This record gives sequence, C-alpha cells and structure tokens, in this order.
Amino acid sequence: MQLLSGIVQQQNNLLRAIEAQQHLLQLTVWGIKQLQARILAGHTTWMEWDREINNYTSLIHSLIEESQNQQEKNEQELLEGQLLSGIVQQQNNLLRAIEAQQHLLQLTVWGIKQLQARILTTWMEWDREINNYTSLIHSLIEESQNQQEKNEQELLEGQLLSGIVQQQNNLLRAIEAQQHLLQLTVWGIKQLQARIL
Amino acid sequence: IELTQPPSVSVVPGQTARISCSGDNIPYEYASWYQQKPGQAPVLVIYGDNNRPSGIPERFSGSNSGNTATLTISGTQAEDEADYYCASWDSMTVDGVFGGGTKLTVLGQPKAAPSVTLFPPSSEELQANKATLVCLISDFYPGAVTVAWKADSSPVKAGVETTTPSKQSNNKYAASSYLSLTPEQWKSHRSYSCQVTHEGSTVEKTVAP
Amino acid sequence: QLVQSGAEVKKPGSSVKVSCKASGGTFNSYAFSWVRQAPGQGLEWMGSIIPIFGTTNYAQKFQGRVTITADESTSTAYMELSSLRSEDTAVYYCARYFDTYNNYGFANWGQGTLVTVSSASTKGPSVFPLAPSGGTAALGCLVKDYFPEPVTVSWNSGALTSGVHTFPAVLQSSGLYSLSSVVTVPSSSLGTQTYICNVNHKPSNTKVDKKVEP
Ligand code: NA
Ligand code: NA
Repeated sequence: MQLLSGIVQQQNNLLRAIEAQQHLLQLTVWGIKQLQARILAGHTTWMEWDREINNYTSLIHSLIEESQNQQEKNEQELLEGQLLSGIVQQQNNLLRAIEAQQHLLQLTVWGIKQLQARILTTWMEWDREINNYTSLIHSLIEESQNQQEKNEQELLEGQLLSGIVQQQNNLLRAIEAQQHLLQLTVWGIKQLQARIL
Repeated sequence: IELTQPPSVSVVPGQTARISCSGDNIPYEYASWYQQKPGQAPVLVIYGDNNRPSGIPERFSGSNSGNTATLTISGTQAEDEADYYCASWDSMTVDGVFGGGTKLTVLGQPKAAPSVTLFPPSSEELQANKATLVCLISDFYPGAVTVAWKADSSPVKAGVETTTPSKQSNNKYAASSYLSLTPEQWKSHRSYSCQVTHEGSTVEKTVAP
Repeated sequence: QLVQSGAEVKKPGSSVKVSCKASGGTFNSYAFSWVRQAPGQGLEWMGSIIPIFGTTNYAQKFQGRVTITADESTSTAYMELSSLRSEDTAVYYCARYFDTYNNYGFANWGQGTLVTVSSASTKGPSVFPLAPSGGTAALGCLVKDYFPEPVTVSWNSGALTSGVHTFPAVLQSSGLYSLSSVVTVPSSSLGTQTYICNVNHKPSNTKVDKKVEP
C-alpha cells in the first residue's frame, strides 16, 4: 500500500536529515571550543556548558539509534496494526530528536554570544534572525507535540491517517527551520574566526 | 588526560588478546583504537562504544569500565600482529591524545639465535687512513640483542655504533654494529671480538690484524 | 581520500610546510588533525582544523611553532612547522575525523610525509670491499659516510640476487650514514667467479662499482 510505504520512506529521509544536522551541530560545538580556548570568555560556567553539551549529545545519539531501530522495524512491517503504531512511534522519535537538537543548538548560540561579546555591529542583526527562527521552531515544536498527542490518543482508542500526514509536514517544517538556524550559527562562527589575531 | 597502555602483549593463534588503555575521562565516546603495521598509516579499528568501521573484522571489539578501555581480539590471527594505539579527546579543550602504543605479538615463531659475521678493516680503508670493524647480525628471534666489543679481552666502549633490530623477510631480525678505530689502534692489538647476547646466550666472533 | 606532499630534508632552524589534498567528500564536512611519529616511536597529536570555519587548536608543546591552514578551492590542508630541530624528525600524517556525527576517531589517513631534520650536507659514500677469508663464505661491501638516505646496492649488475643481505644503515654521531651489504657464496666459487657490488646514491648522483677480492 503506497501511502504508508511513502510515509516510511519520508521518515527515513527525515532521519537522514537529522543525522546530517547532528554532524553539523557537532562541528559548530568543536569550532566554539577552539575559539573559546583562544578568546577565553569569563570558567565554571563553561564547565557546566560543556557538561550540558555532553548530556544532550549523548541523548541525541541514543534517540538517533532508537529511530534507526524503529525505521528498520517499520520497513519489516511493510513486507509483513503494528505498521500504524510504528509510524506514530517513529514520529515521536523524530520529534524528541528535534527537541534535543534544538536545545543543543541554543547552547551553541549561548557560546557564540559569549564570544562575540569579547570580539566587540551586525551581531544585532544576526541576533534578530536567530530569534525569529527560534520562535518559529518553538511554535512548530509546540504544534508537533499537540499533533503527536492527538495521534497517540487515536492510536489507543481516519483522523489517525490525516494526523499522521500532517505530522510528517510538521516535522519537515521544524527540520527546515533547524537548518536555517544552523546556517546562522555557522555564519556566526566563521565571522568570529575571521576577526581573531 | 594521559593514556597508559602496556608496552607489549602476547598471544597464541586462536587465543584472545586484550589490550588496556587507562586514563580517559568522561565522555569515553570521544575515544578510539588504531591498528598500525610497519611502514603503514594507522587504521581505525574501533570508535566510541564498540563501533566497528566497515571492513573491520567482527573478532575486534571495544569495551570500557571507568577510566579503562579495552580492545579485545577474539581468536587472534597471525595477521593481527601489530602496534595498537588508543586515543581520545579532552572535552573542554578538544586536545587530542594518544596512548603510548602496545605491540601485540602472536606467538609461533621459534627462538632463533643470531648468525654473526665479523669483518676487519679493508686494506683499501686502511690506505685511506681509517679503520672500521663490521659486525653483521642476522636471523634472530625474538628481535632484541645486545652487542659488546672487546680488544684482547678488554672492553672497548669508544667508537661503537649499533643499529636497532629490524624485521627481515624471514620474519627474523637483523642488526649491525660498527667499531671505528685508527689504523694505529687497529694494528696494535692481537684480536678483537664482537659479542652478541640474545635471550641470555652470547655468540662471539673474533678477527686479528 | 588523503594524498600528502613528498619527503623533505631540512636543516635546524628552517621551516617546513606539508600539504594534504583531500578528494571525494564534502569539503565543509571535513575535520582534520596533524599527527606525527618519530621512527620507532608512538603517535603524537599536533593540532586540528575545522575547514568550514578555519578554526584551529594546537598541542601546547607546539604553540608558536605550528600553523594549520586549509583551502576550500584546492581541497587541501597544510601544516607549517617552524624553527625545526633534529627532534622534529618524523613521519607527519594528516588525518580526518568526524566521518559520521559520532565518529571522533581518525577514519582516513594520508600516506605520511617524512621530514628529516639534520645539520648534515648531501654527501656520496665511500665504498670499500669486505673480503672473504668447505662450505660457504661471506663477502661484502662497506658503504661509508653518506647523507641523506637512501643508498641502493646490487651485485654483479643485478645478476647476483640469492644470498644478498643489505643491512639497514647506521646513523653515526657525525650525522652521516653507513651500511653494509653481504652475499654468502660457495667457497669453491672464490677462485672462478668475479664479485662486484654496484652502489647507487641518487641525492649526490654517486654510482660506484667495487670488485670484492679474496
Ligand atoms: Na583518569
Ligand atoms: Na581539536
């Protein structure tokens, strides 16, 4: 049945995007650490930053691995109820990963902002863009959580089908907003590196 | 971070090898393991918590407990003979760090005592007003040896240069030792000996002007 | 993936810049370290670059002596090490990590670049015969006082191949190398067969033949 296989295929693609975004995020973290070791903003605060980074990085990896497991199960089910259930759970997995990545992304904005305080005016214009996309992704996440709740409720007790399709749209929108934020943090870091020494 | 590895570990073909690396701090996921053979670049064998790259045999696995990581090779093959290095990163500073490396020997090769050939200075070299004795040492195993020189059964220490041992095609080892002398020194002693000690047993050669 | 520039021979106090051309991925997804290895020794991490930002960090031992750079349009990373000393003699590797988002290990390595730091000047060897003196006899050639490595030795213009053993060179306190090559031959050949060692040292353009006589 092509509708559901089409959703499973798109879920694989969203997960792939999440992994590529995790990779970029990780590079931004490393880049921020290199800059901080040179610039040295303010230290216990940076130790807690580092701890938080490590916590969320661990979380994200676990979510990605669980998503990879669920993806494999759904693709098995396609060959084989359980499919709809697995598709909903995969939407939950992807949403948790996006939420955790968004927190990680906000930790890098914190780091970038601490550094740009010492290298000092298009920071304010960079700020406005960060805020705009932060608000957008927050509202997309909020809407995605509500939809997930409705789908899960219906799954237990179609509005289910419609809710699943709309949730695909919600997730992709949020991943797309995250991409824009990543381009913004990449820009901020290059701009900082260009100004040192 | 300072990563401590055992200098060497040995195993029988089919037996399991275990190479420890102690010193890393959390997160341990930053860590990795490398295999390096002579004259080759290192090869990544494990990264993070027991992740194997494509093309790395299943007999290789990584584990960890506290600040101690362990590379395990189940049913080790002779081709597993190599140096193995652990590495990690410091979390706050992103400083890389390697352990000191562990040479893994897979046992099988019998003990072989060195063959030694000792050559006196050539007439031609003596005419150029120089003198060197050439002590050539080959076909030994294991691959470690000490060299002592004597002139008339008294120890000579000056003018001695000796190579480190190196692998032959045999998988046996070779080294050489050179004793430099003036022609006057050379011609004013009755005999000279090159003495090679390998696993507590000494092989001697002597030459006379 | 990673192809480095060729071997270098330098004098104390000079500089060296080693290159590493990366092919077959996305440049902006790269993360590189430089890692060195003295002969017979372990790996030593020198520093890193993240090319998408151009951000770097170096091991403290090398602060003020080393610069890591990368160029996107030529897809090449560089390591420049200044105020060279004899203890900097090593194979230098570029290495890429972050092959995937959770792979912090070095997945790809360059072939390595040997950098030899020495005050010695290029010099061709002197060659001397190691004369022989039942079963078998050993005869050879002593190849003395050359710089840098390597020297090639053949016997009887390549016709003599069995029983040849050319030993790894010794590095003398003078900064010069010497080595020996020996052939084990039958005693009964010592009268009949002529033995000549053919020595090549390319850096000084030395080609020398030496007849080895009983
Ligand atoms: Na420790
Ligand atoms: Na680094």
